[PDB]
Amino acid sequence: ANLFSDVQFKMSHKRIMLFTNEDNPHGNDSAKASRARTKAGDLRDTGIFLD
Amino acid sequence: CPGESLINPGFKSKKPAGGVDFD
Amino acid sequence: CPGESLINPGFKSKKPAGGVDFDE
Amino acid sequence: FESQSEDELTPFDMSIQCIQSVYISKIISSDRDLLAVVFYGTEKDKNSVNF
Amino acid sequence: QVRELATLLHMKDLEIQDYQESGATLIRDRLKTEPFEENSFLEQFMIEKLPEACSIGDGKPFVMNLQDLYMAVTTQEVQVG
Amino acid sequence: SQTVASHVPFADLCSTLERIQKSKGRAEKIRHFREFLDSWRKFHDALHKNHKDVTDSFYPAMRLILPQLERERMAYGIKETMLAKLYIELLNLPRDGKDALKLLNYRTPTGTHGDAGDFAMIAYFVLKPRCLQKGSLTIQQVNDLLDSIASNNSAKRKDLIKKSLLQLITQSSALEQKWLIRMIIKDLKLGVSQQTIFSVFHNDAAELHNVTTDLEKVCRQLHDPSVGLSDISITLFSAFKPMLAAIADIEHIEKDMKHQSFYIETKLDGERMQMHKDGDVYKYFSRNGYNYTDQFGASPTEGSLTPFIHNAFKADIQICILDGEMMAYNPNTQTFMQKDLQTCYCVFDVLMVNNKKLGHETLRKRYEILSSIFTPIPGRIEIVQKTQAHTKNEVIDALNEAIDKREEGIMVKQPLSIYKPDKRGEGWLKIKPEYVSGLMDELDILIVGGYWGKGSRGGMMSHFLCAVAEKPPPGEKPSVFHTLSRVGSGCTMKELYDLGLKLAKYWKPFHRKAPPSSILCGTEKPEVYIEPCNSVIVQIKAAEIVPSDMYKTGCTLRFPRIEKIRDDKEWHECMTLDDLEQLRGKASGKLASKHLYI
Amino acid sequence: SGWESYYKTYSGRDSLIFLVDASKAM
Ligand SMILES: *OP(=O)(O)OC[C@H]1O[C@@H](n2cnc3c(N)ncnc32)[C@H](O)[C@@H]1O
Repeated sequence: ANLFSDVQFKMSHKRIMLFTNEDNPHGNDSAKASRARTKAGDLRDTGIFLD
Repeated sequence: CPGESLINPGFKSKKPAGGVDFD
Repeated sequence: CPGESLINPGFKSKKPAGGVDFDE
Repeated sequence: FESQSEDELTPFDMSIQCIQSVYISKIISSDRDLLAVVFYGTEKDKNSVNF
Repeated sequence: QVRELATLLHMKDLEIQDYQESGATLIRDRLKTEPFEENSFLEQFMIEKLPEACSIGDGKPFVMNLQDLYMAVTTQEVQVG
Repeated sequence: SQTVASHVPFADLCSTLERIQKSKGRAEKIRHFREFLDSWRKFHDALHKNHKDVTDSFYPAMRLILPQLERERMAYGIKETMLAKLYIELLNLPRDGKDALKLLNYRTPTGTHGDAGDFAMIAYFVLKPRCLQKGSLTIQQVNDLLDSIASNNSAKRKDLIKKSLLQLITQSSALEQKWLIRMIIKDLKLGVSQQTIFSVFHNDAAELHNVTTDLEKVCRQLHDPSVGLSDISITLFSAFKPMLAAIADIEHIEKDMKHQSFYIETKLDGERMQMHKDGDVYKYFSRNGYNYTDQFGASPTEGSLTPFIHNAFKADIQICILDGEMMAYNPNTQTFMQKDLQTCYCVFDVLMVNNKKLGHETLRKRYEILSSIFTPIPGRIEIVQKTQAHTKNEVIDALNEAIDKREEGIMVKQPLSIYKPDKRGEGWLKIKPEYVSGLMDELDILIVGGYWGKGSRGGMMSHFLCAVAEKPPPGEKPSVFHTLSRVGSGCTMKELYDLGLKLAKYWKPFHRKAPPSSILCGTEKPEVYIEPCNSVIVQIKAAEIVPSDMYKTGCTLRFPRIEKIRDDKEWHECMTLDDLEQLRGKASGKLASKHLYI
Repeated sequence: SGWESYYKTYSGRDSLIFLVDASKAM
C-alpha cells in the first residue's frame, strides 16, 4: 500500500499478485491471521485488487 | 469481466492467431 | 447477612418480645 | 525452492519466468504502466518502513 | 442428531471466536460460555448423567420420550420393505 | 555518553501512566509514581559510577509525563483533526469508511462505539487490531522522534514528519500509540495535580519550576531527594510565573488592604510580558514562559520594540528585569487600542536591577526604582499611573471613571505586597463591571444550534449557537433569525443535561449543502440545528460587543457566559435585530454603561 | 543488571425507594 501511495501519477488500476505455494501462512498464531485479514480488507476498500 | 486480459485490464484477452485451419 | 433487618440495614433484626412462656 | 518432481522448474523459477513474461508483454504493449517486484520472507529487508 | 448438533455447536463456536477477534466485549459477563468440546462433553455426560438416563425402569420413559422417533423409524422400515 | 532514557522502554512508562489513570484514589497514583521514580533513580545510580558532570536526569520522562509544560520543543502543529487525518493517510484506511469517519467525527456519539468524546480511546479502539502487542521504542527514541516532528513542523517539511509518524505507528503498540496521541494533544487526563507530581519528585520542585520555568533545570538540579537548593529566586534569562490577581470584593476592600493606603490604576487590555536586559542582550518572555524575543527582538539591530526603546535606558543600567503589558498605540488617535499602530510597553514592576533583587522588596521601593530606572517616551515605553486611595469612595469613583472612559476595569495593589510568582491573589485585586451585580445588561436570546461536547461532556451537547430574531410585520411572529455568537459555559452539568433532554428529540442534523430557511448562518455552521418554534431563551452576561465576520449579525460577544435558561419567557420573546443595533450603539461596544450607586 | 532487575511489573444514612405497580391486576 505504501508503494502504491508513493506513485504520483493517476492509476486506473491498482493490482497485487501473490506468488506463493503455502495455503496456511499463519496457522501457529491467530493474531497474525486476523491482522492480515484486516489489512486485506482495508486494501480492498481502498481500491486495491488482489490475486 | 470474463475473458479480460490479466496483463492489460480493460482489454479482452486476444485469442492467439490460428492462421488457416482447413475443415 | 442472615437475620439482617429489612428496615434498618446493618442492624440485627430484633426478635419480637415474648415475655414469660412457661415450659412443659 | 523445492520441487515435488525432478527436472521440473521450482515455484520460485516459475514465478520469475511469469514476472519476466509480464514485463516483456507490458514493454511491448503499453510501456507507460508501472510494475513493481517485492520479496517477502527473506532475511535482508529494504522498505520505506524498515519492516 | 447428536453429530449434527455437535457440528452446529462447532460452527457457533467459530462465530463466537470471530466475534471476539473483531474487538468487541459482551454487555454482561454471565452469558459467557466456555468452548464446546465433544470429547470432554461426552466424558462428563457418561460419568455424571448416564446412570439416570439409562434407567428405563418400567418402560414409561420409552413410551413418553421415544415414540415419535419409533413411529418414524418403523414407517421408514416398512416403506423400505 | 550513556543515557538512562535509552535503556527505558516506552512500554514501562505507558503501563505506569495507565495504572495511574485507572486508579480512583490519589494514594495509588502517588504510590505508582513514587515506585517508577525510585526505579529510575536506582538505575541512574547504578549506571553512572566514575563519570563527572552527569547531565542525565528525569527530564526525558518528566516532559512526557507533563507535555503541557514542555518549552524546549516547538509547537507540534498537529491536533485531533490533523492527527486523525495523518493516521488515516498513513494506515491507508478508506477515506469514507467507518473507521475514518469515527476518527474524524470523534465527538459525534452516533457511532455508539465506547467513548464518544475521548479521541485517544477511539484511536486505541481503531488501532487495536492494526498494531502489534509489544513495542520496541525506548523513551529516548520517542523523544528524538518528537523533536524531529517539531523541527519538521518548524522546518516546513511535511514528508519528514509523515515518515516520523509512520515509524512511530509501525514501532509501537495500541496502548503506546494512544499515550503518544494523548501526549501530542497535551491532555493526559491523569487525574493527579501538577503540584502533587512536583512534590513527589522533590519537596521544592514546584517553587523552582515557577522561578525558572524550565523542566530540564528542575530535573537536573533537583535530582537527589535529600540534596535540595538553599535559595530559589528569580534569575536572569529565566522566565518566572507572573503574579496574578484574584476577584475583588466591592465592600471589603479595606479588610483586604489591612487598613492602609493602597494604589489604584486603570487596567490595561494587552499582553503580559517580561523583559530581561543584559547589556546589549534582550530576552522577552510571555505569561506562560514562551519565548517572544523573535517578535520583539533580541538585539537593537533587529526587532519591533528593542531597537526603539534601547535609547530610553539609562547609562548605569546594565542588568535589568521588567514586567509589563504590550499594547497597540495608534499615533493618529495617540491612544491605545484594545485587543501606523506600534508596539507600546507599559511597565509596572521591577524584580531586579544591576546586581540586586527586588523580589522581596516592598511595593513602594519597587515603584521608586521603576520611576528611577529609565525615562519613559509616550507611544513606545511608559509607566503605569498609580493613584493613592484609602476609602471605598475613591475606589467607586475610579471604577466609575474607568467605565465612563470605555476601559476594562481597575487594579488595586497593597504597598507592602511582595512579588510571589504563581499566586492568584496576595495583595493584587481586579475590579471590573462584570463582577458587580446589576451593572451589566443581561442579553436574553434564543438557541438555534448545538455542538457535541468533548472530554467529560462526551455524549451530550456542551456548547450552543444562538441567534437573535428579526423584526416581523405587525401581528406576525418572527420566522427569521441571525446568528449572534456561541455559548459553551455558564450552565451546570445537571442544567446542561436537563436542557439536552428537553431538546434531545427535537434535534435535527444540519447539512451545509441545504441550510435551513428559518436559521441563516454566516461562516460558522452548527452541527445540529433546531427550529425556532420549540427552543429555550438563554441569558448571557456578555462583556462587550465586537465586530465579527463569522456571523450574519456582524457582531459577537466577548467572554460569553450563560446565566440562566429562562422558562417563563417563551421562544418569541427574544431580542430583535433593531434592539441589538440600539444596544450596540448605546455605548459603542462595551455593554457596561451604567454607574454604581450605593 | 539492566532495567529488568531495577523495575518490576457503615458511614452514612440508609435510603429506601418504594416501587409500587399500578397495573389492573394489583
Ligand atoms: O483577567 P486577568 O486575571 O487576566 O487580568 C490580569 C492580567 O492583566 C494584566 N494587567 C492588565 N493591566 C494591568 C496593570 N495596569 N497592571 C498590572 N497588570 C495588568 C496582569 O498583569 C495580569 O496578567
